[PDB]
Amino acid sequence: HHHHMVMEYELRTPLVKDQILKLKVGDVVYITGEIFTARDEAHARALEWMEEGKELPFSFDKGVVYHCGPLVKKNDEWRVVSAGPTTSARMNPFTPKILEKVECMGIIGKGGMSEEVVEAMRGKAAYFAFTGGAGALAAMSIKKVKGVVWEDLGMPEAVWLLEVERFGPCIVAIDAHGNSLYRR
Repeated sequence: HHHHMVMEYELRTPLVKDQILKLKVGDVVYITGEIFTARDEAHARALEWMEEGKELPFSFDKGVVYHCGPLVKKNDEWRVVSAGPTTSARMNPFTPKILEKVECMGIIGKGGMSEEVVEAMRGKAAYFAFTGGAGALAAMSIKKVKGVVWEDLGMPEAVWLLEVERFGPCIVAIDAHGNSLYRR
């Protein structure tokens, strides 16, 4: 008699592990707090630094990474103009290693991730399928660019540190319990 309902969460960062574990595939999530962008080059450099024991200038632990190459303009401050998703599968080779040491984390992108990633997320992480449009209107939920690191990778590949309010919507598409909307 308990009907399945779609839950909506405004998840605050730094993430609370129990709130990640409560998520089910098909739930609606908005993010409020800090997120950072990273795609192919940043993940490659992160793995390189991690294996050499060099501290990263950001932290995956309790964080939300957005697979995104943003368009940013600089007036008095940096301003994000577009923040649309990139295809997450390109990050499949890097992501299990990154998940290894985190207590919990969240990942936003499009198209989903491999079964290796699904397994690596068990008990610790979720994947949020971005469903907030092309990226221009979504950028209006970004209130501040806190900073940028690894700018030498070029604007879309740099790691942008963003302060957001109700960034989304996203749909939980891989949970912390071995479920994936993308399976088969």
